[PDB]
Amino acid sequence: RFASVYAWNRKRISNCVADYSVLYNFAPFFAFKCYGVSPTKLNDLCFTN
Amino acid sequence: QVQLVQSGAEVKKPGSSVKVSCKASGGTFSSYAISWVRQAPGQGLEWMGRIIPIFGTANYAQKFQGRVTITADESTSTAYMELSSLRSEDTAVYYCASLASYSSGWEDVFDIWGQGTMVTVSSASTKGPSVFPLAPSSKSTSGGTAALGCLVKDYFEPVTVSWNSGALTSGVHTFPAVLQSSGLYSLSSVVTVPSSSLGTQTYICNVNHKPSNTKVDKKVEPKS
Amino acid sequence: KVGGNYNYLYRLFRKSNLKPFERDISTEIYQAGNKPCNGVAGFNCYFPL
Amino acid sequence: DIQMTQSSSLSASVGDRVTITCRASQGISSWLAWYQQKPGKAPKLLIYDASNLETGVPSRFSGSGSGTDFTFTISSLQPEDIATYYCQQYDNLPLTFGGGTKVEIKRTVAAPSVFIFPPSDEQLKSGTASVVCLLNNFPREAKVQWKVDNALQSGNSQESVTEQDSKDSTYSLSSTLTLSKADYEKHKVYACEVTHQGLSSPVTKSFNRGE
Repeated sequence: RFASVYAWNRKRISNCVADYSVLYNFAPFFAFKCYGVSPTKLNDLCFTN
Repeated sequence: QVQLVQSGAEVKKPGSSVKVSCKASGGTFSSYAISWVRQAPGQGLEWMGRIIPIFGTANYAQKFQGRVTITADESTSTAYMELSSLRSEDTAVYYCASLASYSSGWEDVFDIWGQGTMVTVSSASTKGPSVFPLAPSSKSTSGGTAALGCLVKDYFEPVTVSWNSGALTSGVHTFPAVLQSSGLYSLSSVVTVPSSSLGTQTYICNVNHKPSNTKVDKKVEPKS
Repeated sequence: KVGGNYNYLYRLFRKSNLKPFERDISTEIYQAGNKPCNGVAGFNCYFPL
Repeated sequence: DIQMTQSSSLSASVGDRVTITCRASQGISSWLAWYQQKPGKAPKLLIYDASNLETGVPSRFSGSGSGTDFTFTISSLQPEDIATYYCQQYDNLPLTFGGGTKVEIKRTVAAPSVFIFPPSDEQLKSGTASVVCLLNNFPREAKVQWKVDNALQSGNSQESVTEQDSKDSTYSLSSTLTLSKADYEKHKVYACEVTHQGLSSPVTKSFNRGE
């Protein structure tokens, strides 16, 4: 899904672990960039939701 | 150490798209930044755009956006330039230079420059020149000197006009590139030689046009 | 400069914390570890500057 | 938008001091450079900071000024200074360059070698005629006009001036008339009269139908 920029789909992901080292880093994902945080540190720093 | 090399000359029709590039030789593609600048006949340098291959940031001049597009890559390590809907006025030479403002507190100046890519726009195509000699009268002699002419018209664009198989160079007067209304160019060379030699010594004028790979040699003769 | 002034740069990530009054002139691409990196690459092998 | 104006052509002899400035409408924050360039060739950068020379250029070249003004200077001219120089602004992204000041090695004036030749039968049998007027080894300004049939005519010839000669700083103006064979045979005399910044009078040279 989410084939359009309008009526875009969103999710509230909370009460759960986020292993960005394996998730969001698989092979099909070609590009990956960040603002205000480097990915290698985002692997460690966490938040509320 | 860094050095740049550009593509060869190009010639195409108005309203079409022209493609040109420059190799990012020397150093590395990551430690290099390219910028394209135009220089039109009878005008100074003029900016076209800038591109940083590693950062991917690009911009254009306020009068060439859309008309001009810039791209680059690392697999070939070169900045790609494409000019669309080119006018007849777009006949000019384009330069690709190093953008120093990319790293380490340098500023937006060009320390390394390429050779240059000549892009010409006309209705004609690449064809050989038409050549013919002069024919001065004997009474044209003046002060021990006489003129000898060799003209080229309807050519399409370097034409080397040499005298005595190129063995004569003193007093060579040459035309700059002048285009006719038919979309063709012309060039003529005229030399000053001793007047007593006219008629007694043999002189010949030669022409060469590398694009079409042709030569023309003609003998000049007075008449009365 | 409007959309310019690229000559000013900073390092986002490093192999280790820089020591006091240290200075790394080199701009070698950080290694990711999970994959070989000799040229440009993705997650962790991005241009450090 | 920001722009500049170099102030356009100069002539100097080896040893003297020359100065050039490129004005602007708004104060450039000392972000100005100057290049050396032969007309229609890849430039060479000389000054990139207002008071710092690049590696490779001798101290003979220099520059001064700050803010909304600048002055490029050569402490002494040499024969290698036969080229044009471009003032460049890089205060903002929309890069612009100057028109380019050109300084020519100065060897004093000389009288021109004036000449003429009518067209050949090769040109005549094709339905057209041409007459080349000549000025050789002379500053640059000059003019050519024609008086076929003793009456004044103008606007029918192509005037082309050659770049400066490095041997004597002289120039060469080679011009050519081009008309039809009908226009050739209509008039009883075809004449070129040459005017030049230095010449005693309009130099008259003509021919007739047969010759």
